[PDB]
Amino acid sequence: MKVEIDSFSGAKIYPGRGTLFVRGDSKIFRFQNSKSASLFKQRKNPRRIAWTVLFRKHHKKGITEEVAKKRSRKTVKAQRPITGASLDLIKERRSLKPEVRKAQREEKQKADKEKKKAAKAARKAE
Amino acid sequence: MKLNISYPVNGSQKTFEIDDEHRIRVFFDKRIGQEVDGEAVGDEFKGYVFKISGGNDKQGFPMKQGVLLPTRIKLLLTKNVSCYRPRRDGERKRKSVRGAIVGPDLAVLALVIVKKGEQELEGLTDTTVPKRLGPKRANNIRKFFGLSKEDDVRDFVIRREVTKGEKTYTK
RNA sequence: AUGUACAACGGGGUAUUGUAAGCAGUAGAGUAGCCUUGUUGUUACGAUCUGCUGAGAUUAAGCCUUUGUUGUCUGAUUUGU
RNA sequence: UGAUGAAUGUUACCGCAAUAGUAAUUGAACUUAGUACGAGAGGAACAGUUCAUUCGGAUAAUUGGUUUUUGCGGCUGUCUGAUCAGGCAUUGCCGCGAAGCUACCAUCCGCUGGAUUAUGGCUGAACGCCUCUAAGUCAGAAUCCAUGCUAGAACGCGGUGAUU
RNA sequence: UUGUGGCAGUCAAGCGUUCAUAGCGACAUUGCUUUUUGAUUCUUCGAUGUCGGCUCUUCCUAUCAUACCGAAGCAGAAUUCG
RNA sequence: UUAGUGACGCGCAUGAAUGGAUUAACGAGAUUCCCACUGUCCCUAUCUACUAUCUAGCGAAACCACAGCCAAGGGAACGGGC
RNA sequence: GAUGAUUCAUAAUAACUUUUCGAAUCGCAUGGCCUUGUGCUGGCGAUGGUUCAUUCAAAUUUCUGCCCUAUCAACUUUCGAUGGUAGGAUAGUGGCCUACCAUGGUUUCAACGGGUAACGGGGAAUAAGGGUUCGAUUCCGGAGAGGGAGCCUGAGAAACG
RNA sequence: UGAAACUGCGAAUGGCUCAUUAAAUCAGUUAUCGUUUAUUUGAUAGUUCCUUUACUACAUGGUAUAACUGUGGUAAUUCU
Repeated sequence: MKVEIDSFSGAKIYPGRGTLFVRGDSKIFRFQNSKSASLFKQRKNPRRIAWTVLFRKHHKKGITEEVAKKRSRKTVKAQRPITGASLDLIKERRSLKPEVRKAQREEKQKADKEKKKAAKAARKAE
Repeated sequence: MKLNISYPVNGSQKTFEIDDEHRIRVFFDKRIGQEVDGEAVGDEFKGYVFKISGGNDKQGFPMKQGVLLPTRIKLLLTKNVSCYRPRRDGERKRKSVRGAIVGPDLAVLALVIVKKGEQELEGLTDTTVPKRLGPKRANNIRKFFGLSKEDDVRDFVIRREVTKGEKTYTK
């Protein structure tokens, strides 16, 4: 057996208790009592009725079940092996930050090569 | 049901077929983004705690964050929002989607490991996968290696070696 | 006719209805008045609204129950193989 | 029609059962079966199962109705100086409304054994044969009589207790 | 009382492809009934409340149905007589 | 739909101040139909007040041959008496 | 300074703005000056941007003109009809809408209403001339995407492949 | 060189039909001193360091996210 919830009041409807109304939109409603049924037929609103679950919800009554969600503060903490990286060699390159003198010597060699190339281009133009 | 699980540290992911309604009633009556212990559903996941990221109900409809309502609805969907790929600029469309809350109506859950237990998984924890690409921006590289404003990114490049045939090249 | 006695009360439970009075509020359609002229200025009016409040009231007269309180428990008539 | 009751030594309890009354009713569907039968067209039945109709006897867990629960709340007019709380409006009106009563508008239930009629038969004469019949005899109807059900003879009775 | 009305019989010329009687039944004839209408005037004119319907009980059977059976011009089905 | 309305008309026996035909409005007039409405009904239930009921007090009348159980008979042809 | 004519253009002061725009872009060439540093300069383009103008247009709009009907003669104005004022909205004028106010507006020179087997024109047929009839249709302008209403995107749609 | 995908443009052009519509459309004729205008074409920003004397990267700042890797849902969609 299933247990149900009044479409108006929000109450468990045990078997052989209450009613069930089928409206010509093929929509089904359930009632635990002629009270809530009569109110439904008087077409009131539970958000305005003061004793219903929906009202207590909309007005935040005894609703401390949910508190809050927290915020995440934690780094990735995983040097992923990017697969063109060779993660051991990747850590090696990350630790080899100093010694920019090698980069400077390479830049000086490139400067000499660029000067030689400009000279060769000028000579070929000549 | 089925559990498509992801360990993002390794970057791996695997599916698991599951039974035991009275192990998945833990997931029942929950939302997407919450946390859940693992031994409650499986002793293999002991010490593991999982976060939920999505799901796909029977008949194929996904879920969506904080919508509400364990049942299905139809919603108008536009750009910069999940579950809808616009095929025309400014377009919008009324699509069926399933709620954020968890229930028995799902065939799939989408799980992610935020913290590891004590026993290790063969498909996620043991194996690891690579970051299929590396940076392309200079400052991205400079903070990747933490170098400087001067440390020759052209030297700190990553290159991929492909072997078309006998000849190979580092791209 | 002196006891897991009976009653009247009280308390608790169960039910019904629907959130009492009173107090407070930088809630409130707006309107007057003030002067320290305002840099929310405050005082007065004002249906109603919100909190204290699923609160309060009623609840056996043919509902349940009682470790409580207070009482009551020898009047009359008749009858014989 | 229901309801009391004198006298039976008293009083009380448990009982018996003469007599009287009597109640259950009908249909559909599935299956039996597209079977039997029949050239075909068409088209059954017994048993079984699930339901239902008419009637009756109860019941009130549920639903529904009823509301002087004058129980809760609300509303108009007037009056109590205003408030609070109330009166009156031949039950002032409205909504909800327990309890009780109640509804095929709700739920439950509604027994089986024998003797027979018609009729079909057994053996078998009368009539050397034949026959259900004459003697005997079998099975058999929604019939009747009991089982069961309702009263309990107030001049019908028993057992039992205590009997100033 | 029972003409009239209603109901049931006896006989059996014929109908029924043949076949009096499955089911019918002419000409004739013996009866029953008092739910018809008449006839009569016994009772009541010093008053027996007048038609129908509503409601309710009971009875009769000349049984519409339901239970059992028999017969058929009854293959089944349906129907008819009892 | 024995009703109603429109039509037909050799009209038992229509008909012209015995007034004929028509007619807005009107009607506690008569009639039919439709909408709404409903306990009129399906199909009955419940509540209230005053009664009935019991009691104190007060306290009549109609009627009365004698009276008061039935069946059948016969009888003035339907008796409480036989 | 201009216009037929402006509160025009344009300029200037005071402040305002949740603050716009004012190049973190790309290719080819690679050259000159030297205190030779990866020093300082440097070409031809593509793309992008404010404002003005232009062009492509768009929206509103002046004047004149349309078939048949009186067996349609009075129509509009409640709840917008004609106008005025102010404001909102618009890209912008304006009853386009709202508030207040006045009582106006159209009509026998045919209003209003109805009908059309009516999209209008440029034009087609037939004609001495005048004319009558037609024109959905190869061009222009409109409207529509099964009927209605609505809306995002964008310079541009009430878009319909 | 170059698929895919992001981005920018276009997709409102064109094409089809004549249902609506009778001062409405439309024609010719005016006006915008009453307005918007992608694209073109031609012109066109020295002025922006904000207590603007360390506040700053100006040889130049940061974050996602597709495509793709792989795990899947769906009976199915130019779904996800």
